[PDB]
Parts: sequence; C-alpha cells; structure tokens
Amino acid sequence: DSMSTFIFPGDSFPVDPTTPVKLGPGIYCDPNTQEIRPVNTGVLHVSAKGKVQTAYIDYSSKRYIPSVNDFVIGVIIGTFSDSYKVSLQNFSSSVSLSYMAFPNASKKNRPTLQVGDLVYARVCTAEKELEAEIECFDSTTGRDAGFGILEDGMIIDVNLNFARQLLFNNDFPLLKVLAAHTKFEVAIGLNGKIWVKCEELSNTLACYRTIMECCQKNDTAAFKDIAKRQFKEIL
Amino acid sequence: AKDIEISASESKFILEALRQNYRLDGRSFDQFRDVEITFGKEFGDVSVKMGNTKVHCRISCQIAQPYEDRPFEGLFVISTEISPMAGSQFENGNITGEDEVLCSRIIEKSVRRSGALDVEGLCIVAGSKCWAVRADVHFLDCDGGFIDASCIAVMAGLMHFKKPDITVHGEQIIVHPVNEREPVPLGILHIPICVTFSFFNPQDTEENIKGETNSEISIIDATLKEELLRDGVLTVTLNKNREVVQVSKAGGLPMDALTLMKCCHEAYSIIEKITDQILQLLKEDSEKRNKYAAMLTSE
Amino acid sequence: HMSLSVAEKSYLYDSLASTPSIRPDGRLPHQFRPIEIFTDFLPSSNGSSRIIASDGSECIVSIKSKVVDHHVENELLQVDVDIAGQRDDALVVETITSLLNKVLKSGSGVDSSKLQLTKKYSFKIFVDVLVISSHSHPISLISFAIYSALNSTYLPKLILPTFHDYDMVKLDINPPLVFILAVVGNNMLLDPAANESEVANNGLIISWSNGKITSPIRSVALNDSNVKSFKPHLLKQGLAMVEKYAPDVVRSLENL
Amino acid sequence: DRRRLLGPAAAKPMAFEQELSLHTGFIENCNGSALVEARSLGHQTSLITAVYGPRSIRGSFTSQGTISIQLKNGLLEKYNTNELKEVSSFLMGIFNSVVNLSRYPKSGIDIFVYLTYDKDLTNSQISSLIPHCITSITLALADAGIELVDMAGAGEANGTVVSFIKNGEEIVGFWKDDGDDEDLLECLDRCKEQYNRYRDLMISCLMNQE
Amino acid sequence: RLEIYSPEGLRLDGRRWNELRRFESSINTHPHAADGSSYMEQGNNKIITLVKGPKEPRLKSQMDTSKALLNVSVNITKFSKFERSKSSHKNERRVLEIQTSLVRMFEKNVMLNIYPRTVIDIEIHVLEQDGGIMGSLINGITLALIDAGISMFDYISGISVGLYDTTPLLDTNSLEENAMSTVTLGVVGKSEKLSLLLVEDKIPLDRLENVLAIGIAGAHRVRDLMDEELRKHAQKRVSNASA
Amino acid sequence: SMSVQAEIGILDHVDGSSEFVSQDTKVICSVTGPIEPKARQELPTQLALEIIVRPAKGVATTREKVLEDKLRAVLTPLITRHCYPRQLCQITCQILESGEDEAEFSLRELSCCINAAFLALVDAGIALNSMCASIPIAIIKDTSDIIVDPTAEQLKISLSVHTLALEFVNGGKVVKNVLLLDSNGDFNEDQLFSLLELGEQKCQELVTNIRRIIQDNISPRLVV
RNA sequence: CCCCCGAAGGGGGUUUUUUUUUUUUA
Ligand code: NA
Ligand code: NA
Ligand code: NA
Repeated sequence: DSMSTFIFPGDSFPVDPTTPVKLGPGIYCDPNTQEIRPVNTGVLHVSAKGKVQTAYIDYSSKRYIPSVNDFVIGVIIGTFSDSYKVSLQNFSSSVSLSYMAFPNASKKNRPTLQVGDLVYARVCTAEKELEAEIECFDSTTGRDAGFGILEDGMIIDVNLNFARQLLFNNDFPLLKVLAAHTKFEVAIGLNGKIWVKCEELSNTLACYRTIMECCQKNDTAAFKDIAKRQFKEIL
Repeated sequence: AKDIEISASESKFILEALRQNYRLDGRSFDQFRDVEITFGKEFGDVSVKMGNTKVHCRISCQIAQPYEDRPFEGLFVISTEISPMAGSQFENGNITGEDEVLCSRIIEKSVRRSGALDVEGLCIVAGSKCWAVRADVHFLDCDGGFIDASCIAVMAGLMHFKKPDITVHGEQIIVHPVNEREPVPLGILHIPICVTFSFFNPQDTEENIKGETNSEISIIDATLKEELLRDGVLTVTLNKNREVVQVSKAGGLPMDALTLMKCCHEAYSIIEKITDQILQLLKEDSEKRNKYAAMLTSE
Repeated sequence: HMSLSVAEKSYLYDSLASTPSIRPDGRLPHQFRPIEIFTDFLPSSNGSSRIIASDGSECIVSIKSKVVDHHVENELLQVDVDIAGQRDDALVVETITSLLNKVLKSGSGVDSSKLQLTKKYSFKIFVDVLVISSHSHPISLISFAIYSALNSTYLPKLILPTFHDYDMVKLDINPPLVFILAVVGNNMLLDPAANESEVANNGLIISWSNGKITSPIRSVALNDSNVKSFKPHLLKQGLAMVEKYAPDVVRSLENL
Repeated sequence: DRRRLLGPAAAKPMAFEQELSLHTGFIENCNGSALVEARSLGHQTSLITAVYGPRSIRGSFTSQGTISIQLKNGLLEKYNTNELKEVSSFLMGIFNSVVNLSRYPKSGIDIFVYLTYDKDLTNSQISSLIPHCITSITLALADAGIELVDMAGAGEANGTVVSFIKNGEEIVGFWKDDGDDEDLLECLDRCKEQYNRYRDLMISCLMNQE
Repeated sequence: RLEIYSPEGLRLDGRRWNELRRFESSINTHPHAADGSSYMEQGNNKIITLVKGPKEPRLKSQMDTSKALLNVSVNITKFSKFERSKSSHKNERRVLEIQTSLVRMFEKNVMLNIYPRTVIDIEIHVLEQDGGIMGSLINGITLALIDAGISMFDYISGISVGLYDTTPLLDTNSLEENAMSTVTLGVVGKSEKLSLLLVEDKIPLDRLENVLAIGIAGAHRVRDLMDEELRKHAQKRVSNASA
Repeated sequence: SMSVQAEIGILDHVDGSSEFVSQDTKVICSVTGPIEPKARQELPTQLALEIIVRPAKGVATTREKVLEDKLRAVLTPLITRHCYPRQLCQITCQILESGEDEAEFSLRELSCCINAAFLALVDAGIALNSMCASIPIAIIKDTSDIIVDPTAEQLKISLSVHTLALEFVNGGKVVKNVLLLDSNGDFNEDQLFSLLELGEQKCQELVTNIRRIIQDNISPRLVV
C-alpha cells in the first residue's frame, strides 16, 4: 500500500485481492487469463483509498503515449480541412487538433496557427483504436483554458519522469532555483517537452543549459549548484 | 518519412544565439569537441567519442587475391553503413542516400585514396596473394560530426592495428598465431584528419547573393541541432605536412573564398592537436600493454 | 499521343480503318515523316550519327572498335541500347537490345569478313545507342541512326598487329534496316505516329538487308488497349509493302 | 552478394511428330498452374507455368488488366536474359490479344514460366520452345479462371513460330528469327497443324481436367 | 613525364597558364524533349543538358508543399572516353556524389519556393569527356535552367584549375588532370562567393589560395561567355517573334 | 563462476539502450518505440518489430539475418505487443566483439544479443510479459563435459554448441517457458536433458544477476 | 481565408602509353 515496492514484469502482484483496485500504467489485465500482471520494470505505487485504490508502476520512459487530461506541447506539422496535424514527439504517430477546438472559434472564424508553431494543448481524446486528439480550450464552456500558441521560446527534450515530476511535484526545486536567478515563462508538457522563454536571450539559454544538465543528473540536491555554475554564464 | 520535426521557435532561437556569439553546448565558434579515443582488446578496435557523438571502428584483414589490374597492391575497403541505433531518422542501410554517399566519399577520399595506408606493403606475393585490410565503422550515437569522428576512428584504428607476421616459400605461405611470432603494424604514410565547418545565413538569401558585408556565420563541429539548421557545410581533410588531403563544399550556401581559406588554416590548427593526441594515446596504449606483459611474466 | 480518350481513339481508328485510310496528318500509308540526320560529330568515336524526327524523337549512335581474338570472342558486333527515362533493367530496352543484336549478328546480319584483320585478330564493333527522346517504338529510328553511323564509320588501317598513325580506312558494309508497321483493321501503315500506335490492332517489325526481306521478323503490340488478331494476308501485305518501299529509304539514307 | 551464399570469390565455376502430356491445377499457392511435357525423337522438354492473379497493382488506377510474364531458366542457364525478356514481350503481346482485360480494372496478372527441362539429344532452340510456353500459359490462364476470348495456340517450323486463334483463321503471334529462308506458306501450314493438334489436346485436357 | 609546362610558358595543347579552352554553348536545342535545354562544348567536352519542369510530381510522395523538388541525372556514356567502358556508371558512388553535389548547388540558387508542389528534373548526357567535366556539368545546368525560364538568383560558373609544381594551370584537360592535382570551382555570378569547392587530391595548403584566385577569374570569363550567348539568343528570338 | 558486465541507458537518441558483455563477447543494443511504423510494417492489433543485427567485422549478411530471425523468435512472445496496436518497436544490435571464431560459431553473439535486447527493452519502458535470460553452452570432444559460458578455445574443440534462452516469472524462480533452444552438433537425449538442467540453473543465476543490475541503475531514476 | 447569398447556409488547403668498410676532410 503506502509502501512503494520495486517490481519486475512477471513478478507476483502483491496487493490485497479482496480490496477493489483501479489499475493504472504498468499493470496489465490479461484478456485471456484475466490475471493481473505487471508488465513494466520500476516502482509499484498504491494510493491510500477512496470511493478503491490506484495501483500503478512508475517506470523510466522516454517515449510518450497519449492519455486523456495530459498537458502536452506539440508542433504543427500539417494543415488539413478541419484540423491540424500535430507532432508531440519525433517519429511518433501524429495527433489531431480540430479547428473547432479553439476559444471563440466558428467555421467563419479560424485559428491563426502555421506549420512550425508550438502549441500548448490538452489531450482530450486518447482512444486505443483512434488517432489521439488535443484541444486548446475548455471543452465544457468553450473559452480559453490557458492553452494556445507558444512564441519565440526555446524547447527542451526531457524524459517523461522528469516532466511529470516538474508538473505535479511542488517540492521539486528546479523551478525554484531557476526563479532565484531570472524571471521566466515555462510550459510543461508531459510528452517530455519543456518550453522556456526569458526577456533576454542569454537568460533563456542559461535556463536551457541548466534544465538539460539537471535532467541528465539523478541527484536532486545538485540542481542549485548546477544553476549557479550555469548562470555564471561560462562561455 | 521519419522526419525530424523542428519548430520555428527552435530555429529562430539557435540562429539568434549564433548571432549573439552563443552555441548551445557552450563552445566558441572555432572550438572542436574534446575527442575521446579508447582502445581495447585486439589491435584495430577503437572507440571515438566527440561530446555525445559516439562511433566505433573495427579493423580486420584476411588473405585474398590481388586485382588483375593492380598486381602489386593489396586490397583496402571502408564501410560506413548507418543504422537506426544512431537515431530513428536514419533508415537501415540507405547507401544511396545524399549524406550517406557524401560521408562515404569523403572518408574514402581522405583515407583510401590519399595513400594513408601502404597498399603495396599489403601484397604478399604479386601473382596469387595479398592482404585485404577492412575498416568497418559503427555509428552508435549521432550528435553531429560523423565524418570527422569516422576519419579519426578509421585512422586511429589503422595505426593501432597489427597483422600477424608471415613468411613465404614460393607457392606457400606460413601464417602465425601470436605465440609463434609477434604481429606487425601496417604501413601508415600520413595521418589525414577531417574538420567540418557549418555555415548559417543570418540574413536573407538576397543579401547572400547580391549583398555586401558578408554576415555568413561559420562554426566548427556542429551538433545535431546545429547540423539540422545549417545552410551550408564544408569538410576539409588535412595532415601535419600542411597538405590539403581533400576539400568538399558540395553546394549549399555560397561562401566567400577567403573565408573558406581561413577555415582551412584553422582546421590545420585543430588537426595538429588531434594528430598529436592520437600518437600520444597510441604510445600510451602500447606501453601499458608492455607493462602488462611484464606483470604477467612474474607474479 | 499517348493516353487518348475513348472518343479520340474511336475517331482515329475509324479514319485509319476506312478505305482508303485517313491518317491524322494526311500521310499516305507508305509515307514517312520528315527526319534529318547528322554524322561524324563525335571525333573520339570511329563512327557517329544523330537522327531527329518531326515529332521530337531524337536518337544518338556511337560506333567504337577494339581488337579481339575471334576464337575467344565469336561475336564481333555488340549493340548496347540506352533509353532515357528507362532503366537498363527495363523489358522494352532489353527487347530492343536483343532484337538489334540479332539484326546485326556477325553470322548473317552483316558480312563478318569485312572486319577480319588477321587469322587470329579482328575489330569488334561496339554500337552504342542513346535514345534521347521517343514517342513511339524507336526500333526504326535506332536502326536508321545505326545505318547512317555505320555508313560513315572509319577504322584504323592495319600495316601482334600494328596500325597506321594518321590514315584510316572506311568500314565498307551494307548495314541492315529495321522497319516498323502498324496494323489497323485491314490497313498497313509505315512510320506510325504515337496516336496511330495507340489505336493500332497490331504491329510488324520487319528487318531488311542487301535488298532482301531478312530476319528478324516480329509481331509487336504497339499498345495494350486494342491488341487484336490479324489475317495472314495482312502479314503478306506488310512484307510486300516493305520490299516495295525499302530501296528508296536505302537510296535516301545512302546519298551523302 | 549480401543476400546469398555464393561462397568464396577466389573460386571459379567448373568448365568442361512429338507426344504431349498436359496437366493443370497442381500448384496450391497460386491461382492457375500448368505442366506441359513434350517428347520427340532424340528430344525431350518439360516446363511449368503459374498464374498469380488477379492481384492488386501499385500506382494509379488502371482501366483494364495488366499482364506480366516472367521466364525463368530451369536447371542449366540455357538462354540469355535479353532473349528471355524478348520472348516474354512477345508472349505479353499474344496474351494481350487473348485475355479479356476489360474484366480486370486496377488489377495485375503475373505469369511465371519455369523452363525446368530442355534436353534434346540431337547433335536458337528458343523457337521450338515458344509454342509449348504458349500452350502452358493458355492452360494456366484457363485454370486460374482468367477469362480468354479464345485458346491461344502456336506452332514452330524452320525457326518460324506462329501463334493462332479462332481455328487458325487469324494470327495473334509471329516470330521469325533467322532459322534459314523458306517461303512463308508451308511454315504457316505446318505451324497451323501443330496449332490445331495442340488446341485439341488443350481442350481435351480442359475437359478431363479442371 | 613530359613538358606539362615549358619554360616558354606553353602547354601540350598550346595554351598558356591562364587561358580557357574553347567554350561554346547553344540554347533551346531540344524544344520537343524538355522545357529547357542546352548543348555545350568545353574543349572536347560535349554535353547535353535537359531540364524538365516545373511539372506535376510523378509520385504523390516526393511532393513538397513549400518548395519544388530538384533532381539531377548525370549520364556518362560508355563512349565518352577513348576506351569504351564495359560498365555503366549510373549507380557508381562517384556519379551519385556528383548528382547530389549539383542538386545541393542549385537548391540554393534556384527559387524552388516559388514552385511548390512541383518537380524539376535535370537530365544530363555527357557525350564526350576530356577533363574538367564537373565545371562543364555546372555550366550546362545553368544554361539549360535559364532556358527553361526557371527563376534563379544568379549564374553559376564552373571551372577547373590544376596545380603543376608552383604554377597553376587554368581549365585542365584529361592529360593535365592526370599527373596533377585539380581544384573544381562553382562560382556564383560575378561574386567571390563559391557555390562549389572540390579538391579530391593532395595539395599544399600554402598554395591553395593562389589556385582559387585564377579560378574565380576564369569562372567570371565563363560567365561572360554564357551570358553573351543568352543575350544573342534572346535578341534573336525577341525580334523575329515581333511581327 | 559466471560473471557478466552490463550497462543501461548509454545512448542519447534512442528510447532505450544497453551494453552487454560476457567474456570477450561485447554487444550494444538500442530500442526505439512505440513509434509510428511504415505502412508495410503496420499491424492492426499489435506491435510490429523491426529487428537489426550488425556484425563486429565486415558487413551484414545472411548470418546476421538468421541472428535477427532467432532474436525475433525470442523477443516476440516476450513483448506485450497488444498494448501497442499499429505501432513499431525498432530494435538494433551492434556486435562490438564476437568473442568467438565468427566463421564457425555465432552462439555467443546470439546469447549476448538476446540479453542486451532484453535489457534495452527494459530501459525503453516497453511492456514485457516476463523476464528473460540467455546463455551459451558447449559439449567438448574428449571430456564430453558440459561447459556453460564456453570460451572461444573451448568452442574450437566442442562437439556440440547450444543457445538457451529461458523465460522467467515470479522473482526469477519459475520457468514460464523456453523461449529458444538452438542446438547444433552431435548429441543425444541424456546429454540434452543434463544440459537443460544445468542450463536452467545457470540461467536462473543470470536472471538474478540481471535483476540486480537493472534495479541498481533504474531505482535512482525514480521517486519514492 | 477565397469563392454564392444577400444580411446565414453550403465547397475548399490541393493525403590515355600525345607518337672495397668506416670516420674526419682542399
Ligand atoms: Na490493371
Ligand atoms: Na558565375
Ligand atoms: Na582569364
């Protein structure tokens, strides 16, 4: 339960059988045997309870797989009749972004996004049989939900764990040690993409360098130091 | 398609960074990457590391028959077949590709045709036998600079390699395992080293074709991010004899001739360091091998 | 040209099958289209020719030579065909190559004795064809270019063989001509245009040498849309038509 | 060769009127198949055809069927590639005259002719081999359920191969490659007799077998 | 060994160190085969260049929504040399390198971006060869592309310069290309900027710049020649078309 | 007795990567996936595999094709393919050193290829049905002994050579299935089953060691 | 965004061959 435990694919699942458990990433329900089996190597994670506990396996991954309610940063790679063709990651299957999927959008009023533009969006549909769909608005009300174009910044490739940790964990010091040196705008994409823009190009470059170096290092406490050495503006 | 999707913000960012004399990895424009050359196991096995770029070369030889046209020369081939291991943008063995053909041709002109290897020293007997030396490059990780890394790997490998001693009695030859007789190195005449300059156009094409005050930016040993955004590329191969082994500016952004000359000279400045480094590392390898033998003969 | 509509094909066919046949440009069944030929423009080669047709079809032929032992090389004449836009692997290119090689076989295509230098050595003739452009079956085009090239071919003069440094002897030989005919209904057409070839029921390749209807003779589909069978009397018509209207092509090509 | 085991490169190769049997439908992984074996005095041949199709084609929409014909050397590399492709082209013409292509838009019919055996004890043999190719291809096409306006037949005489349809009234194929000079009419007659016999045998095979 | 450069300052063909070979060009030589075309003679080099396009892409792949596709086909005929080559050259790595070189040369000169969703096929036939063939290819391409009416920023003049000992020799023939290292230059217009710079054999660094100096100059002359033809061919076919 | 060297996450521009070393056999493997497949590779209901094996010397041949075939036979039931319909997994193995006489044997290379591929698949984050481990085994000419992890020398005098790749579940205690058994040479049934028992034990050892190697460098990447 | 209508609808982003060792040395 509360104690997270390392686990390999094929290992025996150690949660309570009588207790109902909703299954997240890492845990696979075999279609033929109806057995609950782990399929990813990593840390097994069981949430407290509520109404049913979530069992999921946090595993090291670099390749993003679209799931609903995810905040992603894509790049427009194509224009269609009623949608944009978007790339969330190189070599991955593209994602659709409806023309209707914008605030104050009608058939007469179209969005002004071109090929090569950065878009910050929410994965609204991620069916296993269909192409994934993203959106740049509140699907309910139809108004702006903090989504849209990202202009003149710099993008940073990062592993999924780092990005998830960056968006959800508030005890993560990278944003804090960055704020200690300069003012910056940041967009966090669970697809492993981090967008950063400062007023000065120098500062944005510094942010880029320190974020990537922080990404390569497993130790969290080092960050501050790195940031220092990076904002000392060495070459 | 397998295309690398680059965004407008990224292109503009890197280009603007070049305008403000900045490179992403913190190098100056004329700064070649720290070359890490590592030998291991048998002779002719070398690993070369330029920053994140990782290549591996394996030298080998086998007895064969000399070509009918060339009676006194041995056989030497170099293979540089890319794989998806370096990156998914590469298709498995597209030898007919632009950058593939270019790379292969540059390496071939740098090493195989420059006479860097003594081919006539490979000949065992003029009529029936000769050595067939092979240099197989394995591209492990791509962050740019594959041509240079390949050249360094191939050369270091060829110089590190040793073929088994043999002797000849007419029709027949006698080949030896290491215990029988010590192996002997190949005939290296010179050490060709390649340096690749990348050219960026900060302004518009009109300024490049019909504009004064040439603002064309040149950098050395571009990374993958830099290589993907460049408008031009030059590869210059030189040796410590101040010889231009070869030069390849196969189109791209038109550059002023004087700038290209300056590039050649700076490249020489770099190949000095690289050559001395190769020789040094080689001698250290041999010395450590000898001292190991000395540690083996007496417990 | 190619890819005509069904209406166009029906019109053209009806005109070409009527009696007498009405050809799209008003040509007589035995009339050729205007062509012009240039020779001796490639100095490096022993012979050379260039032929241009009115429809744009252009071909270039080079004649080169090399000394060979008859005993090791029984074939003293080799035809290599290169058509632009077509790979060397292509079916039509190898078909044309084979055909031409057979028309020019040293066996009886041409007189082998004219090539002999010594009882052990001779000149092998390399005929290199480069079809720059073609809108119909280029076999006659190529054949004519080769004829012109061979009739203006010069070889080094013999005096192991040694040769005169400055003086050269004109290669004397009667090169064969290959003719192509379109079978449309009950009508035979010489020098078929592209549009004519698009609706032709069939085709006839007929070789010709020293004033005689010689082999190879082929039936050839000029298309894949309207390939139909034909009666033997048509074949006889084609042969008679060639041997009737061939000596004038020969005298037209051989007058320099 | 990187896709084949050709062994050492240093090595060099070692230098040193007729009865008919017709059968169809013995090859299971194709649509049509035909075995044709011929036996004349001091001369024996045998070849097999396989019709794969109607299959899909790569490229733009085609209004009719597209036929391909592939001749494969059997045992001995007996013939030149150019001549094989030439004969292939000839046969393509013939069966472009015979097959009902209108029925098969955006579709390809691939025919393979394996020349397994061709040993004639008598001491340019392509000509004598063509009519059996045509026989086998017609048989295999009829076996594949590929529509034919007629049964393409053929005969050979004095280096002259002539392929007929419609009871020998009209010509779908004519091949003449040296093989001496004789008048056309008797070659036509002999080849027509061969054609008629082959036709009878083929329909017979198509009535005892299919 | 023989007097490549006599003390009198003459070469085997009778040229001096800084003189081009005979250079003649013809435009619109194949109006029924291509949109643009050029027949070119440089010394003994005889080349046919055909430009087909801009036109609809053969495949519905190879189609670019932002720019035209540029392809170059170099056919070195088997009869281009004195000794006929029994082997085709079409798939040789040398020819592929030449092709990609020419493509990447004219990608930066031809305004491909104003011809999106089109393909421009360049078809070249080398009828005769006598050294310095690369520059010849370049010139042929320039001529034919201009004849096609396809927009470009400037001329690109191709030339070759050999290096005999201390002295550089302009526009080398076959004999000079052997027993000597050569530099090929693709010069943009009248500028000092190089589209192409090719060195395939060893050359002393300290003497390279000098080799370029004459080369550029030579290329300029070549430009002046090509230009001189075009204008004439223009002046002729703009006056006769009138009335 | 049997000690191996193994590293994880050594390549930058792939999703997963591994380096496997046993004796003198050295193989580096990379994995990219799940990514978009080309139309000819695409499968409607499951993951498609593109598998590549490169030799240490020379250029890829039919030998490496057979290696790819057997590697595919091992990795296919290993991967939970139905989790990634219409997707591709790119698996490439570069043999750095054969550690065996290439002309006569390739079992060391195969085994190390399987191990490295498994490790890289783990590093990539791709759903696996279970764990896996492969070892080379030889039977010698005169001694007729069964040597696990035989040297090149031992191979030269071998009477038979064997590749044993086993599938493990439940902490590496249970043998789910035999993924691959490639036996070549002269041998009998008794020898075979002795070889299988010893082989299974040694492979279990290898599974344990591999588990430790995996946890050692995966654990620091993750959060408590 | 262009296209009609009139005062919102319907359609569209193009799936070479010039010929007696060694050393220092008036
Ligand atoms: Na079809
Ligand atoms: Na110029
Ligand atoms: Na001058």
